[PDB]
Amino acid sequence: MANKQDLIAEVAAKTGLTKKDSEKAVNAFGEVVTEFLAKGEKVQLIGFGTFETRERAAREGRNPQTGEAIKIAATVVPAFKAGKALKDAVK
Amino acid sequence: MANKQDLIAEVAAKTGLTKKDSEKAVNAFGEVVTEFLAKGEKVQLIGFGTFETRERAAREGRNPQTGEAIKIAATVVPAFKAGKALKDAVK
Repeated sequence: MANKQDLIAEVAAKTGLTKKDSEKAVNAFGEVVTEFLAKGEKVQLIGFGTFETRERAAREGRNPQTGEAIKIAATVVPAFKAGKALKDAVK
Repeated sequence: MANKQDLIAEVAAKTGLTKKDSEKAVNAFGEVVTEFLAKGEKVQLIGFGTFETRERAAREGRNPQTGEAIKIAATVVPAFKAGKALKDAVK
């Protein structure tokens, strides 16, 4: 499994940027996607995919230990829709 | 909707890197995630989320052209699992 440092070293190798500049850009990528989604804005990235949000419906159930009802409210959640290039690469 | 150029301008603003260097890093980010995923490896990015692949199981389906029952092969698809920080930002 790759971590952020593994991704950073490969970003540096692919671009010619230093590992420290690559790290700044990689962190900023995640931060920018986070901010657009926090503002309720979709982020479409040609050749990769689309980051967006979706409404996860309310759920109701029971605590198996107490028998008490648990109501989980409807919530906005992040979502990613892979583009063609990314789907083709993994299939 | 934000596109890749909108994201690159914000990566430049956040890091102090030129838009040209931000563009190189943003494109390399997507390429590195794609390669890891093409190798069947997961990429965990702390404070953002995890890119991975998942197997969609072989099943019985219907041929839309003939109307007849068919056997649909298992397929590997990309997937993204948002971390806590990203979920908290959008809720």
